[PDB]
Order: sequence, then C-alpha cells, then structure tokens
Amino acid sequence: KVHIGKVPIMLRSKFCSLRTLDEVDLYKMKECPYDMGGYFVINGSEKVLIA
DNA sequence: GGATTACACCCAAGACACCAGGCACGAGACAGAAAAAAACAACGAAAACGGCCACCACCCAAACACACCAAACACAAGA
Repeated sequence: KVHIGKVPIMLRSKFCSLRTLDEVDLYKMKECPYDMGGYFVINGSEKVLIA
C-alpha cells in the first residue's frame, strides 16, 4: 500500500471522525451541534469550496 | 498586432523557489583532413613489316559507222 498523499476531509462527511458520534460525544469533543460541516480544515483554517 | 476600462477606506490569509540537465573536463572513433605509392599518361631505343615506285597484262573507254527513232517548220487540210 504505497502512500501517495493525504487528502483533506470535509467535516461532517462520511469519512469525518464526527459522523458516527451522537450529541453527547460531540459535546465531549468540543464540537457545536449546530455546526453543519461542509468545509475543510487546512493548517487550522476553515475553508469552503465555492461552487 | 496593442491599449485602456471610477474614487477613497477597512479586514483576513499564504509565501518569502527546489532539483535536475548543461560547462569543464574526462576519455574512445570515423570522419575532417594529411602522407604515400602504383597503375595511370607520356617519351627514348630497337625490329621488321607495311608503304612507294617498277613492271606489267587484260578489261574498260573512245572512234567509226550502221540502222533507228524523236522531233520540228510548213503545205495541206480543216472549223
């Protein structure tokens, strides 16, 4: 399995680690339940792709 | 073919080259070019055979004449 690179992950998508959590664990992970995702985190900065 | 398309002000966010073939030096091989020799042209010397004048005799050319034929004024005919 040659490592060919790292692909940034869209938050609240099927590959995010915040997809399987419930509201309780979300609270423990410092995540706002109102936050809907849809953006990326690059160097700690939230980025959104404009259509 | 270029060149220009409002004015002022505020804030945030990322990068501030990395990596790959050419110059120098680093050494071989046919080609860019140089040296030589052997079959290429000619000329000097000897050999004898082809070329020139005689001698020569038979075959073609000219003269004589034959009969034969082509031809040209004109007496006659003719429209």
